[PDB]
Amino acid sequence: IHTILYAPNGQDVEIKDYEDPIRDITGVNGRLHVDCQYSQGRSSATVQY
Amino acid sequence: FAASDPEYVDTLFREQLLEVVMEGRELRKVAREASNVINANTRVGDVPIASDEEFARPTGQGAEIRDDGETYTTVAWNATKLTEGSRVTDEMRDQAMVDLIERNIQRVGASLENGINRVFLTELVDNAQNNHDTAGSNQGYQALNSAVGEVDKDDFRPDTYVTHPDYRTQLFNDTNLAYANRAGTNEVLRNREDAPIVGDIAGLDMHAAMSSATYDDGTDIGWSGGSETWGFSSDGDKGAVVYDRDNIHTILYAPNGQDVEIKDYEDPIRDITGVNGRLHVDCQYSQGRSSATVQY
Amino acid sequence: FAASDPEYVDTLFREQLLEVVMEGRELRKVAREASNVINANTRVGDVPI
Amino acid sequence: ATETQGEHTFPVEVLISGEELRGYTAGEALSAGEPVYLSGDYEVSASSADGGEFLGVNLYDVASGEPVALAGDDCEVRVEVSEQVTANDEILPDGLGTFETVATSAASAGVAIVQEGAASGEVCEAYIFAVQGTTA
Amino acid sequence: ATETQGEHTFPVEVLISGEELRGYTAGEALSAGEPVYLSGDYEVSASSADGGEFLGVNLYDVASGEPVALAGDDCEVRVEVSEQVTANDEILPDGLGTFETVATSAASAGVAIVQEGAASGEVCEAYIFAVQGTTA
Ligand SMILES: [K+]
Ligand SMILES: [Mg+2]
Ligand SMILES: [Mg+2]
Ligand SMILES: [Mg+2]
Ligand SMILES: [Mg+2]
Ligand SMILES: [Mg+2]
Ligand SMILES: [Mg+2]
Ligand SMILES: [Mg+2]
Ligand SMILES: [Mg+2]
Repeated sequence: IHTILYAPNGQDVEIKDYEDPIRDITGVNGRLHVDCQYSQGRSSATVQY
Repeated sequence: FAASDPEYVDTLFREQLLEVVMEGRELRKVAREASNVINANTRVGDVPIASDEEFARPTGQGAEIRDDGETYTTVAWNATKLTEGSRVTDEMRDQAMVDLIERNIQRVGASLENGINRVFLTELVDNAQNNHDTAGSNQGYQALNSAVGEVDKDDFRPDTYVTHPDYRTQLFNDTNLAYANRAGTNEVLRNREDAPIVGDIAGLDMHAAMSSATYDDGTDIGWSGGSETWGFSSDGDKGAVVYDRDNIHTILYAPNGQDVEIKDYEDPIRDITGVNGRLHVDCQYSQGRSSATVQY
Repeated sequence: FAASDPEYVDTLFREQLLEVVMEGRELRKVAREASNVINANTRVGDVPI
Repeated sequence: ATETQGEHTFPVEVLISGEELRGYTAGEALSAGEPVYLSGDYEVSASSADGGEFLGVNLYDVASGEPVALAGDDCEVRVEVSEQVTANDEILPDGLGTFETVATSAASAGVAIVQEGAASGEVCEAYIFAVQGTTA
Repeated sequence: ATETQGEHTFPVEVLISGEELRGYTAGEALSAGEPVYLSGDYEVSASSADGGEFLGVNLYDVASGEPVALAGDDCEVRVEVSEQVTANDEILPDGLGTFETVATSAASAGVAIVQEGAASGEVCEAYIFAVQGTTA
């Protein structure tokens, strides 16, 4: 099972801080691109009630 | 069968995407060679113009040397800001095989240069004091000859011709002129090395071959239009300008440095990178009687 | 709109293909441990009973 | 919208200027330059005619259920028109993935203003100034 | 406007997105998420019903005479409603510190578009797109 992480500016979660000097606000924002995918779905079993 | 690329074309490898992006239609960049370039300190200004030269006076011995001093006037420049931008997402900037920022820097640069060329060509065509009307006859060489004739008749030395694609079809219809520098002098010096030495025509040492699209007909977005029709297809179309390149001035203003300014921005709220370009440009004849247009 | 992935997914870049090929089903290999192994001198031979 | 340059077709850049770029989910398949309205909670679908259905223009092609970006008001945009538009014409969605003039629609006010005129089926340059929703 | 997480009630963050944040003076005591209009020179009071009285929404609690931050048009906001709103409903001030639909009000055009629907007394998510002053 593969967790696929895409980051434009690095490896992982990008946290960008911005300063608005017109309003005196600091922004903190974060981004990641994520998918998840099996290479072999036969390598897993769900347990069902 | 076995294992071949037609089966696994997306499975075991990717089709190549070439790291080089091939160009669109490129319009002919001439203005920097085809005019005198002024790096202005100010967006608005004026260039001093001197009075025409006269002749010294037959004078007696011990007689007063008389005054005919240089009298002066001026032509104004008012440099218009030409701008182009491009935006790219961070995801797009990262994923591209091509350097997308470098390309956008090229596109912006190219688009600004086309702007300079538009300003130049519009000024050159609109404000030429002389004109050879062909009246639908003797077009091509007799017209170029007559247009040199008009500049020279008014005691200016033409050294350059700017030409439309249709005029370049009427000129060079003669097999005598086949060895001429039809490509443009700037094209041969930019995009070749071994220039054919013979190629100069009518004592004009520059051919500034220019594009159909370059003149300001006001049909383009944000452009207001010039007085003439750039072409060689209907009565009244200006197909060429014969002139002195030292008597038309391209005035370039930039607040930072001397030439095109590229700025970039990162938007962290939207994850967009922008590239912006700017230059301020005017074009002015110092003497417009140094130039003749060829009219269909 | 500006340049973006969904517009230029197959014109400015290629979708990644992973450098590692992921393995299929591995069958259990036990016969050599699970039996008497004869490294025979001949392709045909007899065992006395 | 698309641009023919010889043998080539190019995508038209929907966004001329502005930063009113906002995230929604596509309620149907949407194409770049298409006008849209809210069909559900943060879910957007293609606008119908005669107003009351406009939030912005779709920035890039999306399938149903995918995250979409829209240009909203205070964006200048490149958009396709179903009729001749001159400068200063107010425009709103035609219901055909394109825009029409307020003058042609049954609506009395628009959502964008034409800055650069265009013929039928061609790209105008317009400024988005309003959103339109359900008034009863 | 307030949010529940177990036994706890939390103050709702009025601003989802936008930068149209502007300084006024309070003409009266105002609460967060309250719709407001100009009552004097750079001075804002809480809106009455039926339109003509909207500049934005108040971003934090102020006493009378204090400096207010206002979210104008171009802001996505969490706002309280007096009735059921669906997405794509136009809303305007109710007169009760809340928003109501254009459909319910005696007015015919709104000031925000509902992006996420809500029941009566709950918090919708809206985009402010218009201002209403006096027209006589
Ligand atoms: K606005
Ligand atoms: Mg004397
Ligand atoms: Mg004199
Ligand atoms: Mg002056
Ligand atoms: Mg003359
Ligand atoms: Mg004539
Ligand atoms: Mg011969
Ligand atoms: Mg045997
Ligand atoms: Mg915004």
